[PDB]
Amino acid sequence: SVDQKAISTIRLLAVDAVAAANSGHPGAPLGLAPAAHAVFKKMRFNPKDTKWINRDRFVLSNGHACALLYSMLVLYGYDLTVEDLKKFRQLGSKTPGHPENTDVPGAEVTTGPLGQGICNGVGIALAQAQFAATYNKPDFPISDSYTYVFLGDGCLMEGVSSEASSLAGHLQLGNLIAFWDDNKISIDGSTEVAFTEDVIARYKSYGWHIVEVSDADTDITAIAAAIDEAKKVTNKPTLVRLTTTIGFGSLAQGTHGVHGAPLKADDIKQLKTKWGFNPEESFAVPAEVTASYNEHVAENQKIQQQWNELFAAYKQKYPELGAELQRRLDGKLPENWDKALPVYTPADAAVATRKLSEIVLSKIIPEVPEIIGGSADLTPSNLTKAKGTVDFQPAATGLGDYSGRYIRYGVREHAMGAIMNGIAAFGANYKNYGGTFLNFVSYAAGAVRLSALSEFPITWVATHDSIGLGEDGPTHQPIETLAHFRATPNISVWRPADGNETSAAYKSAIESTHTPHILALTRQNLPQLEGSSIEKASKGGYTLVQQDKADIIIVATGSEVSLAVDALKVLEGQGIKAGVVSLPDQLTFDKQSEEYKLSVLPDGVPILSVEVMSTFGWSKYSHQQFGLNRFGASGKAPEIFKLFEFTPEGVAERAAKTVAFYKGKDVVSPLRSAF
Amino acid sequence: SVDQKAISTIRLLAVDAVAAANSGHPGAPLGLAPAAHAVFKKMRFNPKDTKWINRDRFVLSNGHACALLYSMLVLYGYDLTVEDLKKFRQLGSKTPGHPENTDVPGAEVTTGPLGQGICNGVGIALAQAQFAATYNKPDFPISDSYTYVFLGDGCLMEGVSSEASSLAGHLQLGNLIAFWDDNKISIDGSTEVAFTEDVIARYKSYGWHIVEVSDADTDITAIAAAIDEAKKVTNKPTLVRLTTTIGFGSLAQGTHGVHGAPLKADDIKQLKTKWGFNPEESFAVPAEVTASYNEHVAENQKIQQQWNELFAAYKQKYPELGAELQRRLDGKLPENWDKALPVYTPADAAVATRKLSEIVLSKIIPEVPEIIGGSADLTPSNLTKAKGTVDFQPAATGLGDYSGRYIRYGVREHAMGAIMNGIAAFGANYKNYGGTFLNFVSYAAGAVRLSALSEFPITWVATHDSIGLGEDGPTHQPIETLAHFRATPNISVWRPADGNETSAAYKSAIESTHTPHILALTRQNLPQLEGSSIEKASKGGYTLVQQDKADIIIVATGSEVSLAVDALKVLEGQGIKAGVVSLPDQLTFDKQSEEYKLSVLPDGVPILSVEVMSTFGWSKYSHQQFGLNRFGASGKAPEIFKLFEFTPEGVAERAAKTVAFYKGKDVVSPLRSAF
Ligand SMILES: Cc1ncc(C[n+]2c([C@](O)(CO)[C@@H](O)[C@H](O)COP(=O)(O)O)sc(CCOP(=O)(O)OP(=O)(O)O)c2C)c(N)n1
Ligand SMILES: Cc1ncc(C[n+]2c([C@](O)(CO)[C@@H](O)[C@H](O)COP(=O)(O)O)sc(CCOP(=O)(O)OP(=O)(O)O)c2C)c(N)n1
Ligand SMILES: [Ca+2]
Ligand SMILES: [Ca+2]
Repeated sequence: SVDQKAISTIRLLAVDAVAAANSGHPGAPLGLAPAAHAVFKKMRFNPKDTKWINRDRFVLSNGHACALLYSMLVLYGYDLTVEDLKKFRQLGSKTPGHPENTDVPGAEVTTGPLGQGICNGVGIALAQAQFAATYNKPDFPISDSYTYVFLGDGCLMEGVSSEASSLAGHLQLGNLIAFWDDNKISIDGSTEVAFTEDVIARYKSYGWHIVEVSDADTDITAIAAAIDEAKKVTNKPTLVRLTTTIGFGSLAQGTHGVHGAPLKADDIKQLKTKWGFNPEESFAVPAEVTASYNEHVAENQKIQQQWNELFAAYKQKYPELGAELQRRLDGKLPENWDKALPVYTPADAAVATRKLSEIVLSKIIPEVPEIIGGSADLTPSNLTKAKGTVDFQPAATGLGDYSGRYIRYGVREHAMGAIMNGIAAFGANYKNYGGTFLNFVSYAAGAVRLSALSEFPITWVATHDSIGLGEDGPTHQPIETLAHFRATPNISVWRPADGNETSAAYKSAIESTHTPHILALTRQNLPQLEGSSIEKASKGGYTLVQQDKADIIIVATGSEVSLAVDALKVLEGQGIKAGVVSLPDQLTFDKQSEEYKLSVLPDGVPILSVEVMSTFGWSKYSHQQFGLNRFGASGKAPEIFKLFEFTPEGVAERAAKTVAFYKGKDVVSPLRSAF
Repeated sequence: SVDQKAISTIRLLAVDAVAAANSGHPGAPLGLAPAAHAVFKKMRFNPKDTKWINRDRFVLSNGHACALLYSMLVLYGYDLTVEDLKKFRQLGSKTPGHPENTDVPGAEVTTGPLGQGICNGVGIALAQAQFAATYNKPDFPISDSYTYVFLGDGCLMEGVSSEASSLAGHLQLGNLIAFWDDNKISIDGSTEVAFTEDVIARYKSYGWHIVEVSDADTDITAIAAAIDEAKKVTNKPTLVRLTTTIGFGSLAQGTHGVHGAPLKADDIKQLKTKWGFNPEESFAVPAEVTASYNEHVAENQKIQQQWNELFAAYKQKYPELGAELQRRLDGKLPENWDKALPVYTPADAAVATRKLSEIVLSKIIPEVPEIIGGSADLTPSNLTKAKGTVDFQPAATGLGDYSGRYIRYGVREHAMGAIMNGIAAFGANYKNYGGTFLNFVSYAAGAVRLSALSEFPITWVATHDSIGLGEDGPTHQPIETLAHFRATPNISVWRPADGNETSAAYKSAIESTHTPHILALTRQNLPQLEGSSIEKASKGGYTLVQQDKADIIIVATGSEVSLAVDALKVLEGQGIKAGVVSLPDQLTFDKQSEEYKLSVLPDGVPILSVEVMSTFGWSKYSHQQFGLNRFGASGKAPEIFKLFEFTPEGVAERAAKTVAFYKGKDVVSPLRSAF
């Protein structure tokens, strides 16, 4: 049959790709080829339009199996060829060793770190439900797509997938259909050594529907039927148990050895001969298979053509919603949306930046429908919900609706991070956010790093940023956290000092298309600064207090900018003239012109940094660094600041020592370097 | 009854502590006081000897409820008083806002970050099982203790607890007894908004035993009976469902408001009056309660007295095992154990540091019985198992035994990290380790940071440290990871360059008593260096190649030390004389004398760092930094190094530019500072 030939083609493309690289993972591709064939036949997609908003999405959560994904994409005529497969795992190729959404056409997300993809699928499905609830009308099914996820035993062991699966079950996400590659093998051998739980019983406990396919090595009829069954269960996500043989067909099938290394050449020969292929040929693509796959593409393209006409008719009947939808699909925010951002003056009261953040969200959520977000069980602490909005919940619960805009993530930071990545991956200009304490963003590092690598414009609303939180103590107080994320490529880490800077931080976060944002926000009140503005703070770093005859410049962030300003006054009494720089985002600052950066951090003057966290990174911008490189303490916050000498007098003392240290020395900007 | 009076005393101490601080969490302490009373009555412990090795352990995983724990410890006469309770959450007190093992007598571990404590309890129970299997003999129950854990809904939502609970069920840890505070309230309100899974069904799916206590607000008889029942089930960990009212007794009981803020003064008055206490009095301790608790302490002390005699008789009957046990309880490694560390010369072959690590483990595991460890499903990749050792498994499985020394953690990095903390917390000199790829240590950041704060000598065997891993690509290649952990207080981050440095890294990791270690190890082969030794590498940083007329010093780590040595030769052809410093651990180096450090990084010479990861931190040790501050690539590793110019010629070019940049400038050691 042509179906059998397609499955063999997929298997052998994957095996040949691994062989050519002499690197990679043939086992799961061999075991999952029947399921991949069956699922892609059911999926609606256009290889010539990867961004069609009503496509079904596929996610390979077991990303090491990517030779399988690449084979599917090649066979279906995505912008990926057999020549690209021949360059699997080679420097600069479109077929990297794990899938990357930036590099691989048809890769929705970046996987390889286990557990992430299933959570991303939960986010894609969450977004689809929210999107459909927002736009669909009678006779206008603008959004009705499914989210298909493959995952393995490793993904099921990772706690992040438990978090997302509990939440997905709670959210009754009926358009999510996940497939477990039940092959009883991981790197350390049999799952009997470490993973003997009743997975199916666990998934039932989350409120998932289950379909079991006992012979997923061959029974594509049953896999197709499982999809049909899952589509009938509209109020539960479905887990399809695919009982497979890892490395099916290999001499080494059913062993850990077939997981992660190239097959022996003689093994590949016997694979080919028993499936009717030429053992002397590699990268074979039978034209029958191409033809069959092209038929399905042509049908899908006619479906998209009809969808485009549905969308045109929608814009006629619902002109307001239609224009909104068009704008979002064009990747554009509402015209002048940023006029809603709050602006402050130095005459306004002190406000904590967590509260300033609440106020921003309250103003911009009504203006920008593509903003949705939530908190990991810290809503009244992070202040992440705009009053009068509705929670994202299935209406059956009575607790919200799918048109809602506020997500109750529960105590699930890591899954929140990966779900945010999925919401961004859905597209339609979603600008989504997630609240927790800054110190517990670290629980989600696996996902945060992938936000950066994947270039997704997600936002962490990361409150309680420092020892300023006080009594909860050192288990809650960040030290290393900003250094960690600033050291990660492509993360904007905003630490706004006041009202105007907080609005600039949100302007950046919402306008972002390729850079995730972390907004480090305070528990404690901070004054409105003389000299701040959205305009200046949007440069990432700016001169707050200019002093043309400066003996020293103090560069600071967040809560320490006000401290620097108070230190300037103490220094004046000591006969020392200081300037102050505010550096609310180091990444945005770094991206400014060299001349702009030098105007902020000039040659010929010592520069002292002040920030109540790690000094790592700060030598980019300063000659000396006053930071906190030990754990915190449990007490009233002002007493902790006093203990560590983060006081106007403590800063002034260190500034004076810095001036003295450079007396008689030639000083050049920290921005200068040898290469 | 005196039991009722004790429960009221506990509740009111907790409430009064929160009131005095005007900060903290009264809800869970009110709800869990009956269970705490019942559990502590069943527990064997000595308040005057917190380290008795056969004590039952208690862990408060819902660490925000620590006013409850502190109240128990005070009532039982630990080294914690009512005067300390009056200083709850105050700077410098012994009653911080979350429990810290370093500061609080009777706090086994540091909790507050949700999910950690239950995992720590899994580790304490794992250690107890391994310890008992190692030492117990007929008529000599040296170890027979239980591990009691309280946890809440937040802990159950955190994925780390799912990981550890799956593993604990697999491991049949019958001496683990956990209690879920089933109060249906978290910070965002009812658990109906985010947490509607069938928890009990999930725990059954892991292989746990369940006991339900439907009225845990009052039914201490049933709580005691649940413990007795759990003790009869010797091959399953038990979850006891405690259905409680959060804030029981408060006017605001059963609401999120009672979770996390002080009660109103009038509320506290009515609590006191209805429980028979004086509403005008705070911190009341009825002498009846003290007496009752003292009876139980006296009985426990007689049990420990008898245990000491059992131990003396054990040493007579089993002199070898007895001496080993004594040595371990004294906190001492075997005399001259380090003579087993492998030593290399420059004539020996190149070896990857992952393989050098395997060889070290193979030599030291037979010499040091208190070493146990495992891998998160990367055993044949991390090379963490010594040939001929047995896995830690219940004997019923046929796959290992509790006397085993190698743990199959599965794909569970975060739980592995927290379980390691529990194994360390058990005591008996356990020196335990966990393998994964360095990039996925980040999945466990929540636990790693707590290793540092808790001062536990755990070790991560963190292989595949860089772009040197090659084809798996940027989702696997660390960039930010060393900077993150180096920026965390109290983490030794070893990146050994060769055989001798790898032995020094293990010497440090195994000798540690208060500092967690991460060993960053290579996939790829590295040469044995001329000038390396265990002695010199044990200083953390040392001069590898001394050049008395150096134009530049190159400081490097790990795989980049050999690169620096090759660059020195290129530079010689350009007329530039270089020295080389190897910096295998920045923390150990920092702890050396100022004079020693200056001998390695002197004044008067430019210093260039080379390490294929983030440049953050490196300005502590260098004037210019050559690092990698972008994500990696999927390709053959040497091609990636060439792409990024981490080649002898690329390093030499940057060294020459550094020399030129400082021509005519006065250069002082990067170790100098203004304050
Ligand atoms: C978060 C996390 N932890 C560990 C891994 C490591 N790991 C993964 C990889 O990294 C591939 O993605 C490794 O196969 C590396 O390629 C090996 O590197 P070398 O030893 O050749 O140098 S895959 C994996 C477990 C696979 O178990 P599964 O049951 O999920 O998959 P299958 O049924 O065996 O196909 C495990 C445990 C990961 N990818 N993500
Ligand atoms: C990993 C992690 N994530 C979030 C939290 C935050 N959180 C915790 C805390 O941090 C205390 O430990 C917060 O109560 C902060 O003290 C609040 O700070 P402010 O707003 O007053 O400034 S507790 C918690 C959820 C509690 O749900 P549970 O059901 O576990 O506990 P209970 O039955 O309500 O007692 C949640 C969600 C955490 N501790 N650990
Ligand atoms: Ca598997
Ligand atoms: Ca609760």
